[PDB]
Amino acid sequence: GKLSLQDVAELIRARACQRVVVMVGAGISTPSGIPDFRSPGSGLYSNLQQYDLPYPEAIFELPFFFHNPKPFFTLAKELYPGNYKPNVTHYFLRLLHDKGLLLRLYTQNIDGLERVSGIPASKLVEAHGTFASATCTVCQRPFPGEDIRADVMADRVPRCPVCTGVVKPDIVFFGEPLPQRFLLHVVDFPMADLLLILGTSLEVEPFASLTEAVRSSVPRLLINRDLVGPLAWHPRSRDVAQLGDVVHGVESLVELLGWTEEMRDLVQRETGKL
Amino acid sequence: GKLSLQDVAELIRARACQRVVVMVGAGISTPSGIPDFRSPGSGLYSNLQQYDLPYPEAIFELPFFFHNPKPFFTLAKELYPGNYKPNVTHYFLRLLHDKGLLLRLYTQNIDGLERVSGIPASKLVEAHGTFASATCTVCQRPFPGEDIRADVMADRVPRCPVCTGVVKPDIVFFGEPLPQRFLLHVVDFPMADLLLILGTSLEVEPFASLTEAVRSSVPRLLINRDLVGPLAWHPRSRDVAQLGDVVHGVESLVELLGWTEEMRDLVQRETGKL
Amino acid sequence: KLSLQDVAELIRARACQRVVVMVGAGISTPSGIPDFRSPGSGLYSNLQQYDLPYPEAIFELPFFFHNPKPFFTLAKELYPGNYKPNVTHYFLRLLHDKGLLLRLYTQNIDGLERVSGIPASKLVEAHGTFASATCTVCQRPFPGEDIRADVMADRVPRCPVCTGVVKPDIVFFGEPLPQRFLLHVVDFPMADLLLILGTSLEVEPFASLTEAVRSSVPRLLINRDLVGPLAWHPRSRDVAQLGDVVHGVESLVELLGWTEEMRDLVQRETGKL
Amino acid sequence: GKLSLQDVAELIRARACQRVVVMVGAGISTPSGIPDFRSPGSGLYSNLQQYDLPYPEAIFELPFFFHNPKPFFTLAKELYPGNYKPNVTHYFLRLLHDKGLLLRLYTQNIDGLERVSGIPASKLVEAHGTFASATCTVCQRPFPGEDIRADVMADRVPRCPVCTGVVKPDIVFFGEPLPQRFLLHVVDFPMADLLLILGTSLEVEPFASLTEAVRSSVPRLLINRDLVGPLAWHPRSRDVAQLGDVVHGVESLVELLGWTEEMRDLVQRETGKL
Amino acid sequence: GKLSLQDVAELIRARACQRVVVMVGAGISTPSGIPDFRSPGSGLYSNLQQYDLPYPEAIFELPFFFHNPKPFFTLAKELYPGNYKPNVTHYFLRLLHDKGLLLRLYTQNIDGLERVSGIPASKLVEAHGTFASATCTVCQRPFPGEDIRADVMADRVPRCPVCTGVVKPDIVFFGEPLPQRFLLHVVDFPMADLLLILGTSLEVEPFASLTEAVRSSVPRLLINRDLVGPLAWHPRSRDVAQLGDVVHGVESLVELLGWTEEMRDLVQRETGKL
Amino acid sequence: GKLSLQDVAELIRARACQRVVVMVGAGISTPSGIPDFRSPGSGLYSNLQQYDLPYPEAIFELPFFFHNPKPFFTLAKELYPGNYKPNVTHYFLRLLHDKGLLLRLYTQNIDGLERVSGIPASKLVEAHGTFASATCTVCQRPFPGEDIRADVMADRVPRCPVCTGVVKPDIVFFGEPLPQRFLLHVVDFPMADLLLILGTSLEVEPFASLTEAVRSSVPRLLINRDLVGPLAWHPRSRDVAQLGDVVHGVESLVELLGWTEEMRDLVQRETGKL
Amino acid sequence: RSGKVMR
Amino acid sequence: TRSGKVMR
Amino acid sequence: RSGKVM
Amino acid sequence: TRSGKVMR
Ligand SMILES: *C(=O)[C@@H](N)CC(C)C
Ligand SMILES: *C(=O)[C@@H](N)CC(C)C
Ligand SMILES: *C(=O)[C@@H](N)CC(C)C
Ligand SMILES: *C(=O)[C@@H](N)CC(C)C
Ligand SMILES: [Zn+2]
Ligand SMILES: [Zn+2]
Ligand SMILES: [Zn+2]
Ligand SMILES: [Zn+2]
Ligand SMILES: [Zn+2]
Ligand SMILES: [Zn+2]
Repeated sequence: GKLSLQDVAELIRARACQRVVVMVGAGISTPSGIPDFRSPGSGLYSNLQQYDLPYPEAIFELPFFFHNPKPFFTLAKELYPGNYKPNVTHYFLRLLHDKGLLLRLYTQNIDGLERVSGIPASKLVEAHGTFASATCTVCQRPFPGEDIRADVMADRVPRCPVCTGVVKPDIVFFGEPLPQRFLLHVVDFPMADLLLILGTSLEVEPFASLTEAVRSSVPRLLINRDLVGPLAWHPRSRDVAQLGDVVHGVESLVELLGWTEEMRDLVQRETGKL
Repeated sequence: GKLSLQDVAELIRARACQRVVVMVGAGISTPSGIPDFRSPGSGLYSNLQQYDLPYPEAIFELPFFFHNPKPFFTLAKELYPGNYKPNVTHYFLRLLHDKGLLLRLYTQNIDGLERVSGIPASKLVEAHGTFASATCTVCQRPFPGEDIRADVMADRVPRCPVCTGVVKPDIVFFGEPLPQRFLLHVVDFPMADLLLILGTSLEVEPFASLTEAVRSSVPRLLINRDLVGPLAWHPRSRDVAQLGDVVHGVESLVELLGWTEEMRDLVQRETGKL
Repeated sequence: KLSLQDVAELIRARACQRVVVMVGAGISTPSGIPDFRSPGSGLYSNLQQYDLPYPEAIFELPFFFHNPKPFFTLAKELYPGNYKPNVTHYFLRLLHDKGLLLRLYTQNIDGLERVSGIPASKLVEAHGTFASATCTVCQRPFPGEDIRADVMADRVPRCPVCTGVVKPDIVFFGEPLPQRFLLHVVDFPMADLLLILGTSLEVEPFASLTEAVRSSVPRLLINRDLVGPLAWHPRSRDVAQLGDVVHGVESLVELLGWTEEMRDLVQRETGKL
Repeated sequence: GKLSLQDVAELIRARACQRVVVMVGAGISTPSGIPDFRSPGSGLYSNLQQYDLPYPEAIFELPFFFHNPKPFFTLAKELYPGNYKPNVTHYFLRLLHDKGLLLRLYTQNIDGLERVSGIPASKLVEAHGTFASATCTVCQRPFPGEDIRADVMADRVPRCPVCTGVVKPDIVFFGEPLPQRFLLHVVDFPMADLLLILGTSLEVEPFASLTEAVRSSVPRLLINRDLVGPLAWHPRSRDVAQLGDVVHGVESLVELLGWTEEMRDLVQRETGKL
Repeated sequence: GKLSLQDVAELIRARACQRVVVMVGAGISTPSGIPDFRSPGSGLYSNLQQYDLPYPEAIFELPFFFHNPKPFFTLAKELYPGNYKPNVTHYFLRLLHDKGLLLRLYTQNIDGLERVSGIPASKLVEAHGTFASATCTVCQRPFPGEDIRADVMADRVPRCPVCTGVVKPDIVFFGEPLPQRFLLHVVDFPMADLLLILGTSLEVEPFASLTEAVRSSVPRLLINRDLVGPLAWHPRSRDVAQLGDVVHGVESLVELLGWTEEMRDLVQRETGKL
Repeated sequence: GKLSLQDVAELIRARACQRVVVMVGAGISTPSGIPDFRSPGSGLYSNLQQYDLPYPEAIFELPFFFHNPKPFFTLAKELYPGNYKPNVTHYFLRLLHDKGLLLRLYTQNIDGLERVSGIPASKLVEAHGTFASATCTVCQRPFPGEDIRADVMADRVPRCPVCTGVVKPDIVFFGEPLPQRFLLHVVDFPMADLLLILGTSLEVEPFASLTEAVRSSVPRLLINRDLVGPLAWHPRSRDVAQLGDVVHGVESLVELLGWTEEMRDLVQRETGKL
Repeated sequence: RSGKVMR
Repeated sequence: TRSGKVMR
Repeated sequence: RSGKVM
Repeated sequence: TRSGKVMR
């Protein structure tokens, strides 16, 4: 009574699963070349060592930001929309949306590549925020990301046109509440008929517990390097694990679905658009 | 030198007391047949046992609500406007309002029977919230109760027309701040010339302390089963206690006021509209 | 479903010989123990004599260190000697004598379990006791007896060494439960019968202990009401003897066939008091 | 070597310092006759003793305000705009602004004398709030200060025209967040080429750390009664302390700047307008 | 009416007051030459700036101590028994004890001069701890101060003979509970028939509230530079204030008592032993 | 100049380094076959899935322990002394001790292999506790680990001979304070002339900050799979990194030290005793 | 001694 | 140790 | 300002 | 989320 990747594929092709909820992490973005600011070896890391940071995570701490906002904006400059492109996984999720199968996509990433691949914001829950928009720290005025792009690309600290306060990208900092849209989980997970987990161990709350928020009959497909976290600890009969490289597994599923041509077409058009 | 129920009645008839502040609790609504969700023996209690609740009070906890909002909406369905009617006490307060004697009515109840009896919202402080209005958990948009009424009556979880998040009735949950209008006490209690306490022990703060916020010259009339709480612990010279059945005490007071006919007619008309 | 007689017969057959008991205020009101929160008793008035914001403040340390006299008013009223055990206590005692009592968890501070002849080792006094005291300054322990005179003479007991206030080992608000409470970890899995007497079970962590016994273990409730975890999560082998506690206990005693042994015991023990 | 007051004066005259950030406290306003409510001997103190205050600071505590708002409004009545005038220090800061040298002025005072002296609001950070505006405690409606002035001067507790709740001046109470504009420090202190500290030790955070937020090369001039606080514990080479009477020190600096006549003229015009 | 210092003197002379409770602060030790470690001008200060202290109080913080115990032990070396002698205030308190009038002496100082003046430990409540004894930070073994004295005077960090952990003097650090003996106040202040306050404003709790713990009929004599704290805010009819020099005021009280020669005799004898 | 592994070896051979402080983590014990209770695939993991645990870490939580102590004692039975043997790393540390070079060994492990390899308890700091000793949960009586061994191996919950309470191994649970001996770091790290880090990323405080407690002139040698943590973020000139297999790196160091044969003898003798 | 907080 | 973004 | 706790 | 143990 065990399920295969092909079983899930056929479930999707037959539209027995048409309300798919997806949870993704850093694993899906490393094929795009997104540098880990915590890991040594990248130019970002080196550039970050120049400052008086006690540890890397201090970049997402408000006290340090208000002490010195330049490291964070080093990171922002590195990850701002345009510098990096979506890869095959992002476009698979996009195709999932286009065929009317994507209920919601919950992401922990801040590279904003889900948005860049053409998935509408309403299908997204950017749980750690985004660089696509910013808010002034003083007068709370909202700004599109573009409005400060120049300043960010010129290593200048963006100042509000009204009160001259620092304009900060809408990245969620430590201590800050998760975005309001996160609460969509309340309705999304009971409604899901398929749970897709990509490039994340989901060992950190509140995401870990969300894996058990789907109904018991609902298949949970993990495409990850390892089988760890709540899916390893609390397995269900209809769990499917495609262990190994994320890109490889996603491509496998895409083939089993018979979407390869549609996929290459999509990627051609979209890379063409950029 | 003690005051009697009749002394208070005469104070009202001479309108020496024309700024009456009222505090009410669960006691005044049990004659209407409102079920205690905490007590076994009711259909509500039974229905609530169907879920993975550790205890009844968990329906007023936000983590459980976001885990599963269905138990709370079982409660909301039971207590929603229409299912129950006000009794003699509510209409006594209504009559009190009509004769221009009611300064404010502070209620701990969430059955909304004060509103149904025809007391205007401006005269009410619903300290534990209300089903008359709702707020979306995601985008914070306010809605009239009717907007979700249908959903609530069909055991469907109400979702927002704009962002599709859960629309939650404005009931105050544990940990949450009391409603803003509660702060009206700051001006209402020093201004009161009579304090009426009906159907509540008042053992829980911040209500317990409000009984002492009125001036020393102000009579405090308790119509309750027992004499306990701050009025028992800190008695004042002008306190009056009408112990026993609440309905009986209120009817006694109405008779002493000579409002019995106006009352039977008011109940006649209002039950007539319902 | 099981009856009271079924449980009685289970005990008589010694199929249940590791009984764990939980008791509350209900078992002590027939002894005339006054509720300090309720108006109408002399205790309530005497406590009204002081600058208390509310009665419960007698169990708060900041107020105690502000003025320890209200608390010692309570202590004087409830100190060992002033009150006698009733039928429930002596039933629990008899349960101990027949080698059936594993442990008795009590929320009461009247100390009537001890007076009835149940050894300290069989007891878990979850809200503390007047049987022992501790100096608030130098932490020296004292038997309750050592301060009895002072307490009974309306004096605030002071330490013979440093003159700090010697405080009875009653648990105040905010304070940790006594160490012996952790015995529940071993006692409830070992129980073959759970007895709940005279308590609403509204207060944690005491309530949840009712669910710590194995699923096959009968839970017998002798209380006025069926409320708490017993009402919310009922089990197949639960028994509720609702109504007056004394009456229910007496019924069980008859069904056990212990009525005369009980009358004799009460005779001897009341005789010694 | 080590710097003198004249050295700082000359630095300003030489236009080596043209981005001055100023932090002021209660010390600069006592020459205006502003009474210390904490210290016995003032009429304000005497009037405040009328109430059941455990300590003076309780007038800036919300629980006490909602218990009895009258002490606070005694204070508010005393310090409301009009009753007091700016002194030489305030006008020195004004002159600093007029010559285009003032980057920002952070004030701990609530006397609002910085405004009266003619410094534009955009140049001010009133970190402990203001009497220039008020907010209703219930419905959060904003009001100009003028709107409640009459009530405040007539010892009446100002109530909202809409919901009748108490209207409270926008003074920051203990526990409340500092005003948003405080965050301007993030951009103001890295830009400063001179730090001026007047009539405050700046011994309590978050103000204490701000004294170190300026670059190491930036002179810090303290004009205060005593040398205590962060300047005492962590001195920098280019720190200057003008101990003694604040007014005297300011006048000395004004002479050393050669601004004495411009000052006498300015005070003439502005005192003339009042 | 109001009382004078002489009234107190005769109250003592008739021994109608024989249960005197005394509270003292830093002021009474400044005549002994005790350096204020936070204030510049002392050698202790200079020696302490050699370290990475963010603020003076960090010398009494456990995290910093376990990061670097050398600053604290610099302080300890400076204040260790022997380096300083008691003055007239201490010996006045001593005489108060010798005539059997002293119930208890509560001190905030850590110089331990109350003991050196010959006051028995049972009469003292050293609320911030003492250098007379130490405790090992690892195995909690107690040690007399002498045991580590050598180590302290040789700038060596004292290590335990058993487990080699740091042996720390019994000074109360920030966050740590006040000593057990503090709880003696519960019995001491209701029993007091005279309250003496020397060289402290008592602005910080719990001492502040302790000033009001004596009965209303009990006289409170303040000998301090200023009249501030709870004594200023909540004055009582039998309060007496000797403002000015602490030493001079004490000398005045001693003369008025007619103990002056007995005092100089005492000082002669006591200085003789050191 | 940068240092090599061979440089460190030569430093040790010359006893220029004879006060070595060592910090180890999970990495050094995986060659011994120690199962990760968090990772699926071991018999321990399987046995732990038997219980109603929400996540693995709950075996180290007191509320769960007091709810059901059996999972923890499953773990204890698995990791109790005897079931596993020390490897080359442990025995290298042992040889380090025998040659009089080991100042202290700080471990995060609870496998107790440091003790089994023959390192005396006084040289150890077991920061997450140990199975070598146990404490009764009720009366706090201490017991040697062996004393409860039988009960632990017979799947019985060990009970105290005095009060019959559960006797719990001295493993530090989440929320509990670190062992007292941890504070030895205060004296150990300033005294170290060599810091050795084996098999740990040192990502968790308070261990992270300890890497910086050694003097700047003191070499820090990392033998680990990766170069991450404070050693990566804040590198020092005399840091050395032996990246790769821990066993391999240790063997390399042993060869460079010329202790290879002594090491072989030691491991043979000690494996011989087991 | 109370303060006012930074958000 | 690690830091969280808080669920409201 | 820090406080030793009562 | 993860849990720690406290330095006292
Ligand atoms: C919070 O943890 C975010 N901002 C960090 C990214 C690495 C996801
Ligand atoms: C806050 O601490 C303010 N409101 C106090 C004034 C004296 C500035
Ligand atoms: C605690 O606050 C002590 N260490 C301070 C003294 C200087 C009184
Ligand atoms: C704390 O984290 C300890 N108890 C866990 C070990 C398995 C390292
Ligand atoms: Zn702005
Ligand atoms: Zn919405
Ligand atoms: Zn004692
Ligand atoms: Zn309003
Ligand atoms: Zn030691
Ligand atoms: Zn034990």
